[PDB]
Amino acid sequence: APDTSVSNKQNFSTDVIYQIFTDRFSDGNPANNPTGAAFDGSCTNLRLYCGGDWQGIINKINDGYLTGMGITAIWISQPVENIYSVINYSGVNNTAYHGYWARDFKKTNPAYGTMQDFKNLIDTAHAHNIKVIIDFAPNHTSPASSDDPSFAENGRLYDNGNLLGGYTNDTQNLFHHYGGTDFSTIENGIYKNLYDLADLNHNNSSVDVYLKDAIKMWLDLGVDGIRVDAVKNMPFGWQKSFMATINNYKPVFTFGEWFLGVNEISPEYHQFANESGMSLLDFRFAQKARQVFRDNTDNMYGLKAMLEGSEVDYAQVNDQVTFIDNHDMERFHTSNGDRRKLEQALAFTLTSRGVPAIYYGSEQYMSGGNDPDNRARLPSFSTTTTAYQVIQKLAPLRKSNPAIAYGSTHERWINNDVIIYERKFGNNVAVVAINRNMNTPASITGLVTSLPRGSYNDVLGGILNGNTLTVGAGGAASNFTLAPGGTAVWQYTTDATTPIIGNVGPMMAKPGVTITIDGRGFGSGKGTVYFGTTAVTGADIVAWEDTQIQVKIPAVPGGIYDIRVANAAGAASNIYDNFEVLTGDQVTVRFVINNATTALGQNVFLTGNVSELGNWDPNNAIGPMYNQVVYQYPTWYYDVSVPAGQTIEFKFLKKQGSTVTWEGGANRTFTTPTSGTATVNVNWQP
Amino acid sequence: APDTSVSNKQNFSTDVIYQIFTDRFSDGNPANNPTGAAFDGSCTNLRLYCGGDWQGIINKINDGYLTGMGITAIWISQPVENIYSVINYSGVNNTAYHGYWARDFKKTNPAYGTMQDFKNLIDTAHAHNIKVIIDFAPNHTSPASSDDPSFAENGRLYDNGNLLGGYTNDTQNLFHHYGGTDFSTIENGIYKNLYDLADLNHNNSSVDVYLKDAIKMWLDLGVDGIRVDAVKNMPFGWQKSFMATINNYKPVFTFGEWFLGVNEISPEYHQFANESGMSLLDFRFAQKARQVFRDNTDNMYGLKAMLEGSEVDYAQVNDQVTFIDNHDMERFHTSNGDRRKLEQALAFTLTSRGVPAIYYGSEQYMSGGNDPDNRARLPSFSTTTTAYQVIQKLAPLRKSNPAIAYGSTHERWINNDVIIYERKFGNNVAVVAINRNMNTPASITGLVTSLPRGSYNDVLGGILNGNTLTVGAGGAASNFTLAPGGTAVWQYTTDATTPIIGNVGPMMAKPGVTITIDGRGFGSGKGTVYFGTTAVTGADIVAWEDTQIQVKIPAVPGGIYDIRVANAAGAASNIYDNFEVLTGDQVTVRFVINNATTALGQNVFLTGNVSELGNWDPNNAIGPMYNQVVYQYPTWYYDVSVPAGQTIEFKFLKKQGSTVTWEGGANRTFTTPTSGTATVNVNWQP
Ligand SMILES: [Ca+2]
Ligand SMILES: [Ca+2]
Ligand SMILES: [Ca+2]
Ligand SMILES: [Ca+2]
Repeated sequence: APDTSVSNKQNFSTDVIYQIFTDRFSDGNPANNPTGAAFDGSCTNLRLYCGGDWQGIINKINDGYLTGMGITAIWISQPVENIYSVINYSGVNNTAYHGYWARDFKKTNPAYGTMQDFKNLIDTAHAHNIKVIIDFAPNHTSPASSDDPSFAENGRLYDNGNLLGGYTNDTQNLFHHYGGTDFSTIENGIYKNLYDLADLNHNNSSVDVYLKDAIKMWLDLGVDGIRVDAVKNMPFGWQKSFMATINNYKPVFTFGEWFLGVNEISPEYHQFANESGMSLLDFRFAQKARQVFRDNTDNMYGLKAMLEGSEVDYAQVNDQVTFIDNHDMERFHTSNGDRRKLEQALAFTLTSRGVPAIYYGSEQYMSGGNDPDNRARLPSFSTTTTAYQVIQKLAPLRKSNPAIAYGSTHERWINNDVIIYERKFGNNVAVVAINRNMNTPASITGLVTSLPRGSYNDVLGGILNGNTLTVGAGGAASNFTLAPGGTAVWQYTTDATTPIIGNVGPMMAKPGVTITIDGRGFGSGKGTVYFGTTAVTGADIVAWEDTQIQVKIPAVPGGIYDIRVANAAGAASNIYDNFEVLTGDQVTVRFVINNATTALGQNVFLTGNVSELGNWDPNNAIGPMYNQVVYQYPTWYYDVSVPAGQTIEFKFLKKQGSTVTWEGGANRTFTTPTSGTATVNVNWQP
Repeated sequence: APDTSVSNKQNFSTDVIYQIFTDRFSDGNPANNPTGAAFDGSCTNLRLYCGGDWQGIINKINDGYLTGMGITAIWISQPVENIYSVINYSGVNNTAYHGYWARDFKKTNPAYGTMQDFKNLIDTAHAHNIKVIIDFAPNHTSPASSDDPSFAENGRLYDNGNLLGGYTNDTQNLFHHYGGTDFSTIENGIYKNLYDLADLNHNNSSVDVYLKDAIKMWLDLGVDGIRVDAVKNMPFGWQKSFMATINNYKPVFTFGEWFLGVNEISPEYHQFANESGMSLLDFRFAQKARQVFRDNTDNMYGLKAMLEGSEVDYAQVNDQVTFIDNHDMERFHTSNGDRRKLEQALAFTLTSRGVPAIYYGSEQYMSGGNDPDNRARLPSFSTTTTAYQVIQKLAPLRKSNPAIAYGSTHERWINNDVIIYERKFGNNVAVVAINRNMNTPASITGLVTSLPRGSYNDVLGGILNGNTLTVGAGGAASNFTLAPGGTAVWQYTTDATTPIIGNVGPMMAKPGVTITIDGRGFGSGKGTVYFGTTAVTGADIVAWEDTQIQVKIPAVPGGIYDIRVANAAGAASNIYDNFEVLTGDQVTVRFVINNATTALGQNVFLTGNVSELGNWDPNNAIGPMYNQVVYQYPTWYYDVSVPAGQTIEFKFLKKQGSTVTWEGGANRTFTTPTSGTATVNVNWQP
């Protein structure tokens, strides 16, 4: 199938995502509305249910509101049954309208609809070439107090109607009982509770296989993507085994949320995007875009430095989901803010690298502060606002122009208030110019681009005061004045002759799984795919066409590989690196070591004989291990995804800067479980 | 040995070349000075001999003039015996002071010195870590008139004293007798005479073998590079077999001259640098730098465009020889012009990509218009000019900082008078900021860089009004003012842990010859070099160390290959592409096809069964063939380098853009000569 079909569940850079808070979009079925104190039909108390549901989304796909905008993916609230309690916090009544307070991960929330309504949503979205991403929040169930079992539903967890357990009298230890986080430490934020939400214990084997069984059910119902909540607050080792479960089963595009504040650049965040198996909501993009286009706290050089810097820091930049606001932020549009700011920031996001997500109601210029004020019911389904029109004009270009979908980003002209950049993939190019100064025109002189000679019409049709670009010989453009607030988009597409890989999905799986490689210039005839120097041809290539090949991962040793495609004539593509071949299916084992005394700046690490443990290399060793909440120093512990059903060999080590201290003695050995979890508890061998 | 060694004859990116017109530099021995009408000791007549010689260059290496400047390579006039005539040209006497009127390519020009003075120069140069490049002008011999055998020495050619022939009564056709070129076409400028110079006929086997034996004896005398003259005026097919002779014998850095005018970009120019086996004097760079830094006919956005554009148009941009003037241009410094322009431009060339060449006397602010005026005698050997100090401070950076010698180039801040660019290679960085406005300061706000946080002295020590850089978090620099005419250079070096390939020389050779791969992070233990998927290891790696590996080309099919290095631990480098492995030793064959009538822009091409002929791919066929000068349409002809001593199968084809019309019949066959040339004259087969 082409890279652009709705059947491509693995990669979304040709898509534009519309993020829907289901309750606040459209009430298509009033009979499923909550009653009593849980409901507010006027939606003036934004913490109660307003009545929006899956029938309401179906109605707006059908009548052309969503498809007229060029949206090709919908991202909806978590679909799982939530608690029914109306919780009064400080006088304010609160409900699970948002879908984050789960009680049964195997049933739907009846206010949004029945399992048949969910199937109908999948089927009419797909019939309209719209992909469906669901939230999934496996960190916790719902508000609970172990001291007061009468509060809310005591965080109880059910399994398709069957009670597994509650927070008070938790003898199975389905939950963590360490108190609440003060967010001081990543370890602290993982094993202690977020606010009052009952924290699931992923080291309990029943919780581990339940969550993994529940996600396969939703994959079986046909979802196309997963947004997982609170990625910074679950064990990274357990999340990599959860990603291995979905990738070795039915790989779909998965991304997480790790919040980043205004000038925060976090190494851990980048590491997570690069090694977890999932990508991330690009907060670095969103915060710098708001500084330059909304708040005016940085200028175009900051924007340039973020575009340039993030193409290198994210190993797979085309998998990051970009945005300019979402339910975790004040809406971009303010009351005293010029609407042209929002229209330019949406044109910047729609033509930039990654996977663009538009928060519902942006095209109707909704404003509002933080939660819950950024979640009002959307006020109009007007199809004639300028903002609706810029998305309608730009969002189809991600399917039609591979430079917008996959291309590199190159700044061609800049000053404090103007950036014009070029996106390029093979022979396909898009050029966009934006003047964020609403008062001053900009004189553009000396612009050169990769466009062939011609008179390019602005894809936005002058609605954001863009103009035609006249390109002469050698990509040189005739000089022009960019209007105050001006934004124009110019483009050119042709066939690629060379194989060029634009995106690969999934990026981590065991031998035998089918991977999807997307690009241009692969040719009609089946060629060769290289994982390192291993060539796979013939029957292992399950599908081959010009924009997409689907191929089975060969039986190579675990580790990370470069991928390269050679068309049938022997011409090879660019390298797409950092693919991780797993040793096999994964399980997460807690490693605990006692009496591992350390100096200031010295920490304990784990390494062993399988790629998942870094293949005996101290620079790739697992850790630093934790030592405050579940166990305390000199006991250190860590949850690690490791191959299932195998005897691994391993050793602990201490690292202080360049100095490695291996424990003495024979290598340790352990036979991992085939499913569930396990704990190894050992003592430092001098 | 390390990449920066004087023994690295293959790659010169770490070097600074000083271009010397031997006769206009230093007369170290007056006894070899020409007498009478041929000589002018005051050097006021710039067309006569002034006395400069090889002994004088030895004196300036020994008294510390050249070595104090930091120069590491010297490029001198053609060393070959020239004609002795004083030629008149409208009452203006002219001599061969410039070395361009060769008589015998196996002897020295005695005004420059003896074979023993030449060996002494090589040895004094190498003792003081200076490489020696010679001009080589194989296109012609000297001024000749076939009508008047008494003019000049009638272009006579000798072979080590034995007369081979002259231009009048050239019974063995040593020369072209087609009349003179009007430069209308590439073909016209190749086979007709340039001005009045007797044009050598490289299709003659005696001329062909003579020139290739002549170059090999200069390589045997120890020369480290070759600049070949009039590269646009000799057959590409003959020049490629010449390059293969050098590269399959004793590969040294060789580059040619193909003149480009202001704003002239020639695709045949780029094709030649990318496919001939030699690189080129970077006229594209030189012309744009003069427009920005001297003449003010473009600004910093044009410089940016040249810099970004040429990085993709030259397949190996690190092999191009950059400069701001030379013997074919008016001198950069203008009489009573601002010296700061010349010092700025020198600093720009010295820190940009490629191999920088400084024309002698630039550091003494020599001014002069076109030939002979751009070659007066150097007026001073002063070591304290600001221009001498700029070269002295910046030339060593190409040896010490690999970001200067091999790095990528990236604009970080720009407006029409200021550019600040970064060079980057691994974690080594250099950033240089140039304000070309001599009267206005510039406030640099928003400079983001890859420098580690810290303060950085200007390496020029403030001589061109530079300043200290304070880099804070994330490479963001504190606001500062760039003075009028301010140029500052700031750098950071650290050792590289992963292998990075910065340059490969030679780029075209048969199996079995040793190539030199230069870069950083290779490690001290042998690893692997891949030519495609063919891993070369062990005894085939002649030498390995962290900055340089020497390895023998494996016995792979002729074609072009990607090179990659994997160090002893398996971390692989970047790909260095476009390496050509030849099928074997090369001979030039002239292919002639008669009765090949074509349509509106339909042309005749050649392809066949060896890589040198495109391996039967019509998109890679040799041509369009020629049909004006040596043979006339519908007879077409071309001179093609092909593997020597083997049977080739070939066929002609016509291409109407995308339509290929092939000859009918069976494939043609020819067994190529082992040396010398051959001619295949055939008729079109339907
Ligand atoms: Ca409803
Ligand atoms: Ca948690
Ligand atoms: Ca002399
Ligand atoms: Ca010629």
